[PDB]
Amino acid sequence: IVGGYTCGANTVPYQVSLNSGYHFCGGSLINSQWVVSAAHCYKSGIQVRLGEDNINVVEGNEQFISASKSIVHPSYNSNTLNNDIMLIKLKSAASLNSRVASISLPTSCASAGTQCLISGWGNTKSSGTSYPDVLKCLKAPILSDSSCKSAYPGQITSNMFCAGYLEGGKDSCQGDSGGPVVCSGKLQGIVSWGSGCAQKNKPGVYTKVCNYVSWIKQTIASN
Ligand SMILES: N=C(N)c1cccc(C[C@H](NS(=O)(=O)c2ccc3ccccc3c2)C(=O)N2CCCC[C@@H]2C(=O)O)c1
Ligand SMILES: [Ca+2]
Repeated sequence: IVGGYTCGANTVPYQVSLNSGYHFCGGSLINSQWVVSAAHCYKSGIQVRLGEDNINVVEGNEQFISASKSIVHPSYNSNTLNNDIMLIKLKSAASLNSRVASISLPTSCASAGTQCLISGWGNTKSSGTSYPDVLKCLKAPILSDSSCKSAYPGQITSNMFCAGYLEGGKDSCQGDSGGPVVCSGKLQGIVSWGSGCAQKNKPGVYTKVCNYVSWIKQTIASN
């Protein structure tokens, strides 16, 4: 997260870190046994880490659970990043408490102007590299479809939405991928992609979760 603030230990209880010997992507806990992330984060041998703050130190509120099955969206296109969503099932259910809680799926799509909370352990520099060990947070409004499409000519599909600042300086970044974009207390987006990080006129592009609610519910109910 570029230009954000330190969330504070366990203040984003639904945030998960996907670990494969190291953190490589974020994710959101939607229920005691299912996590939602970005399809471009797909990898085998994923361990889901819940209750995380400092990912390099065992602080006492963690739950390390291996994934038993990963399901990348049937229509995921790696070249365009269209349908960049993936479901991961935990081998065992997580113990939900105040510090580890699931985030609700939206019942409707959030509108432009809505303020959202974006979080992750990704790079904090727009130019250069510095990965934080504690979770970073960023408040950012959903941008209109017009500004989004104008910022990225011919790359925005009906399953993506821009959120951030056209001025730059504040944005998600490499390592935040798969992470949550919560608006109105529901999961509205998933950190997907962007041109660079915190660049002017190049806001972050997120997977529009409301379009996938049926797919999610159906898959969870039969797997
Ligand atoms: N600006 C943002 N809000 C943002 C959000 C998430 C990730 C990134 C970093 C990166 N932005 S980038 O400018 O480095 C970039 C963008 C598109 C690309 C397409 C093909 C190959 C490399 C690409 C690199 C990126 O979009 N991706 C997602 C898809 C794969 C590679 C890389 C990642 O590991 O997360 C930026
Ligand atoms: Ca830890």
